[PDB]
Amino acid sequence: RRPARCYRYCKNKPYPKSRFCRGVPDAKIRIFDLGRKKAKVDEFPLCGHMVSDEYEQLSSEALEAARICANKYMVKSCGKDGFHIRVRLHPFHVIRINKMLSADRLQTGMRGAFGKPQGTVARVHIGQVIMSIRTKLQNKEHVIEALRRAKFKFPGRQKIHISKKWGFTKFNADEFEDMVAEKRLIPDGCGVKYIPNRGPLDKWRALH
Amino acid sequence: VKVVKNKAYFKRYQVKFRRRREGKTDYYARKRLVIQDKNKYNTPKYRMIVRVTNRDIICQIAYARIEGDMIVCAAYAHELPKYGVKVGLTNYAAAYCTGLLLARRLLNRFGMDKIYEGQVEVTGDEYNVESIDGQPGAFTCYLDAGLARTTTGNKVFGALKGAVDGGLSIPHSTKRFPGYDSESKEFNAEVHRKHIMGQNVADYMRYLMEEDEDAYKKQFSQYIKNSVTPDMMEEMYKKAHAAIRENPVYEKKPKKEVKKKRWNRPKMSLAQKKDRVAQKKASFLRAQERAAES
Amino acid sequence: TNTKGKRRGTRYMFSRPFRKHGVVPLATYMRIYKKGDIVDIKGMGTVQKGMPHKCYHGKTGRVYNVTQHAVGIVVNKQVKGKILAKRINVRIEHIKHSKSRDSFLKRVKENDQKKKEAKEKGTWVQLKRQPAPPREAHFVRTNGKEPELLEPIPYEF
Amino acid sequence: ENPMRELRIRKLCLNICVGESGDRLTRAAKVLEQLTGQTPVFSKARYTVRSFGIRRNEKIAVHCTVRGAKAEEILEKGLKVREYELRKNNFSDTGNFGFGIQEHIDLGIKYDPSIGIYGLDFYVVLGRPGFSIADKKRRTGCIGAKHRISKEEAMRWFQQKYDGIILPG
Amino acid sequence: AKSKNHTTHNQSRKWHRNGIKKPRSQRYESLKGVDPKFLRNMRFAKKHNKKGLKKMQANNAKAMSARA
RNA sequence: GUCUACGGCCAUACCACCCUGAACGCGCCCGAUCUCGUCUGAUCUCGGAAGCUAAGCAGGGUCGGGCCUGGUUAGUACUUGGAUGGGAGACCGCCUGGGAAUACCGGGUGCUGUAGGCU
RNA sequence: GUUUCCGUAGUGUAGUGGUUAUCACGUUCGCCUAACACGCGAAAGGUCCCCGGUUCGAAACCGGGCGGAAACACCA
RNA sequence: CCGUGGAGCAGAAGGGCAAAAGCUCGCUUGAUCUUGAUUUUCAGUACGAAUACAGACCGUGAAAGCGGGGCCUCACGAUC
RNA sequence: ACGCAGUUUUAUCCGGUAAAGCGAAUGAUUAGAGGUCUUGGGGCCGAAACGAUCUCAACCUAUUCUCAAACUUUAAAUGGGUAAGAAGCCCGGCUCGCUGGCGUGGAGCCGGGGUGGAAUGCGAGUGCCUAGUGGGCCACUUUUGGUAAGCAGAACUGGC
Ligand SMILES: [Mg+2]
Ligand SMILES: [Mg+2]
Ligand SMILES: [Mg+2]
Ligand SMILES: [Mg+2]
Ligand SMILES: [Mg+2]
Ligand SMILES: [Mg+2]
Ligand SMILES: [Mg+2]
Ligand SMILES: [Mg+2]
Ligand SMILES: [Mg+2]
Ligand SMILES: [Mg+2]
Ligand SMILES: [Mg+2]
Ligand SMILES: [Mg+2]
Ligand SMILES: [Mg+2]
Ligand SMILES: [Mg+2]
Ligand SMILES: [Mg+2]
Ligand SMILES: [Mg+2]
Ligand SMILES: [Mg+2]
Ligand SMILES: [Mg+2]
Ligand SMILES: [Mg+2]
Ligand SMILES: [Mg+2]
Ligand SMILES: [Mg+2]
Ligand SMILES: [Mg+2]
Repeated sequence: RRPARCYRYCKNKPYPKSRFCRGVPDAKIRIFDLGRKKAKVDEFPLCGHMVSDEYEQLSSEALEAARICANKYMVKSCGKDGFHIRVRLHPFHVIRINKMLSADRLQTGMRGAFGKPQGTVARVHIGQVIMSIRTKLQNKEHVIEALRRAKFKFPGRQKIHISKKWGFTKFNADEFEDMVAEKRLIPDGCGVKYIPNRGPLDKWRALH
Repeated sequence: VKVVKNKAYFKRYQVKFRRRREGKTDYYARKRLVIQDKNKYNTPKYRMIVRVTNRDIICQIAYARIEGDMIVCAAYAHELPKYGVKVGLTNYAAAYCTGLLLARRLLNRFGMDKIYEGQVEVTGDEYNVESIDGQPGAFTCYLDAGLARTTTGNKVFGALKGAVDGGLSIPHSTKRFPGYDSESKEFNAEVHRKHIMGQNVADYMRYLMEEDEDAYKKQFSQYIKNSVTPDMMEEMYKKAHAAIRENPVYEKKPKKEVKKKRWNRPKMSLAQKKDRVAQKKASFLRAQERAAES
Repeated sequence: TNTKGKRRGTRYMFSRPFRKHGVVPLATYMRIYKKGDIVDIKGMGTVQKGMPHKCYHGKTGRVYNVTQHAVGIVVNKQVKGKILAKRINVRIEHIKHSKSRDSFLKRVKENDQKKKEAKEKGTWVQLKRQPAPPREAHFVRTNGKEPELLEPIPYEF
Repeated sequence: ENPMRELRIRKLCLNICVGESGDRLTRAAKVLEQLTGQTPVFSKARYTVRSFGIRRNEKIAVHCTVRGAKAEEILEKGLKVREYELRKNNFSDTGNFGFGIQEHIDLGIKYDPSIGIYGLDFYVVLGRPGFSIADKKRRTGCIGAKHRISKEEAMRWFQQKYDGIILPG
Repeated sequence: AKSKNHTTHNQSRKWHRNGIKKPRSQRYESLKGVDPKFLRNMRFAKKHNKKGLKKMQANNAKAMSARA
């Protein structure tokens, strides 16, 4: 386990786990949702998300420790099934290690220069969302404090933003309450199906 | 619930071709039939297109340009009662007859009638058309089979033999004409002449008259509705070939106009389509208001 | 050290693009390739018998020889020393015309027509292609409405 | 009220899948010759088993296709053996049905002791006038939705002709 | 004792030191490399032009000079 | 206003389902004695013409799926050239120029050449 | 660390020149014996290291890991 | 019945291919002899490989045409 | 007057990188919902019963999260080739053993008529002989290996 000071801002092309890598071990994170996974859309109105500022690489172990800290503060503040946290970020870039000393100069110079896979990190663009927590209206400050506790644990500088959208959907919270009732949006689990008007008439007849 | 039938199949479906989806071309043989070698730069390559359809055969000569295909001459089977062959429009005799009419009409269009008489006395031999020095050269055309399987006895070869005896210098072999034996490699010109004149179906009409008069009246009906007897068929095609070779000029039809026209239904407009949708919306809302209460 | 074989960089270049696979169209063949025709080179993936090279894709040359079912084109290829006129034999499926010479012949025909009109009527024509001139002292119109005032917007994430 | 859209017998398939090649397979071909009056045609691999001793490219099955009045006669013999009692899962969704029989001497064959008892598959497809479009070489067109033969059409045809019983159990 | 392997630096400048040249001068293009059947056309056409062009072209030039 | 034969552009013209088709034509169909090739006249060939538009086919329709085109995305993401611009870096801002795409929305869905025939 | 080789019933192995579960010891049952050793006849016992790709078909051909066995690791 | 390439084309991949370059069947050795040109690597030298021609003798096909090895990218060798 | 250009414009073709996308093919990958053919774990109606009920399993449908140097429908900026005339147009005629329905096509040859045919800059073309060189380095930018290096290796331009 090498420090995160030597694996930082992007200096290589993305090298994913594929047909040509074949040697990367398992990532640290395996799951990506921690809260009420079966939460409906009208249950938790708002969401606060965590916006990066530096074009950096976040490691999977950092994502692990941050989601554990955020989950722990959420279950100590609003308890189980009072929140829904989703790590938006998924690690795919495989960093490499060129290890030596396997106190001698008589084993290997820079002869075999290409390295073996060490672990998985995640290339993060400027403005790309790290995490997103949807909660009730009364849990506004708790999401702020949870992502603030994750802020001290991610490297680099990043900000927090309470979204204008209604949860994880791409539609506005101002338009949601006035527009899901009349015509368009129908809830489908935790996601929302948006229907256009360019359908067959059997869909409109199945509605109403 | 089972299959993933058609999701992006329509979006990645490379359509083949208009004529291939209609099923009228192949293009793997058309790319070799049509395209002239480029040491000529303008010389058209003439193709006799012989298409057999139910009730009618079509014999044409065409070449190609970048805009489409240019047809110089064309002869049909429904024009044979103008030459004498009233009934039997798709027999091998009509194939030979349409090929002869096509060749005579092409040579009448080109003015090469007095020269290149061809094979007047129909014998069924291997009469290759030779060119004469000091005179305009022979017409070099090539066959088109289309999608028909060219086994021995196909009447596209009968139209070929009609064009060759009319005087079109088309290269051909004698091992796909009817009457060619398969085991013995020799060719039977008497059987080929018999099959041109149509004496085999004369023998089959004799067979039906001597075996089953009920079948002889069930099929072959229009024959005895006007008149068909085998000696008059043997004289009938013999006079029809002479009528073609004496008058191939193809008189046409006037066809001014008949100024009365409504058969097909035109399209409806965008506003009409949208108002159909609006009437459907209003009628469904009216039904949901009315029938749920009543 | 790149193992410079034939077509070692042609994963995308000699490929039929999208929704255009299958048999070759016949209007590619049915073209008039005389001598002096300024023609382009664009390689094909269907016909493998006449690929020019990976270096001559997209270039433009002059026809010197025509055969049964190919053509001969002289192409200026740039090498380390200096550009060279090279004599290539390319089949017909890989070749289309160039319309720049056709536009120049259209301009020559228009200039001959204007010169005929000039000799007829004594009218000066200015048949030289002058480039895009500076804008003249034209006169704008602002009737009916005042000009709309634009201001930059505040920053919102 | 129904212009020339008649549910007629298109063909009748006859199949015997012998577990080996040689004497029993040749005698099964002899049985199909005794039914049809014409020679059968053999089958082969695209599988290699190793559970009972056959290999790739061996004569596993014999089969034949009978069309016309002979097909109607052999269909009558098969429904006479089964006594006109099919089952509801015999009819396929494409309008075709098969049933199969054992004890081939029930078809009207004098039992030779050297041949033995071979079972025989009977598979019938239903045809309408206008099904040669999907088989002719020139213009292979589709059939259509209102013209294709379905499950209900096939079972109502079998209720109408030959006086059959569905046995829905 | 490892050395620098390969580069193309300071190469285009050496190319443009002497002014990269089009061949730029081919009037009456070179005739070799053309179809021998077309050569059997053209050479026999040229030598029978040398033989039998005299009197018809001479009288035609006299006719067009008299009409011009 | 159409169709047939050969086509050019290759989905504005493919796929699913439902209606319409007067007259030539296309077809389904009607049988193996010759030419023919098959286990099977099912496919391919041979002389038909008793019915039929049920199918192909040709039109129209689906708040149809796809395809083409136009707005939006967006003067955004990118980007030639420049600075003794900012910042520890990460990168970002400015001058001069060029400028894309998915979502979202709207419209169309064949055009024609040659030869021939129907109203 | 590098280069070769191996992994198969509880144990040591054979077997690919692709399409088996092979031998020997051990266990259980029964016999000979008064009873044991010895001997006999059967039976059970296999993830052919684990996970993937090639094909009609893999343990076999190949790859990534796992655990081992040999050889080298020298001059300053 | 659905089935636009999701199979196959000798092998490592890329490209390409559907009345096909794929599978099956029937005949055949054009995988023949010979002089030049051109492309590739390149110094515009050679070998190797390839392309379009030309002249004989042929194969197939009804003919159009196709074929002087393998659908293309490699699978090979100077003086004496 | 001809000609030339590390330049631009006007047209004309070429590409598949940045970007973007994967509710689009290939490859990965997250979560919830709806549907019911399927075999497999449970208890429940109960002599057993695809006679019937709930859930998990898997599949399908419509969504949704995140990517791809060896993925891609789309597709830049930058860049590459070509043309911008008198060596070019147009007319009339001879030759051909090439080709061929045709004085058909195509090449060659002869004669005649009209140069004011994008911007800016510049006087060009060509022959011979030969030294030195064949150890490089640095910088803005685009980049490969490496944690990084005043490290090693590439591209354009400039400099030592
Ligand atoms: Mg063919
Ligand atoms: Mg060096
Ligand atoms: Mg017979
Ligand atoms: Mg026969
Ligand atoms: Mg029949
Ligand atoms: Mg119809
Ligand atoms: Mg109808
Ligand atoms: Mg339509
Ligand atoms: Mg639509
Ligand atoms: Mg900059
Ligand atoms: Mg089908
Ligand atoms: Mg491949
Ligand atoms: Mg491919
Ligand atoms: Mg073929
Ligand atoms: Mg030859
Ligand atoms: Mg590339
Ligand atoms: Mg990218
Ligand atoms: Mg010196
Ligand atoms: Mg030195
Ligand atoms: Mg360096
Ligand atoms: Mg150094
Ligand atoms: Mg200096």
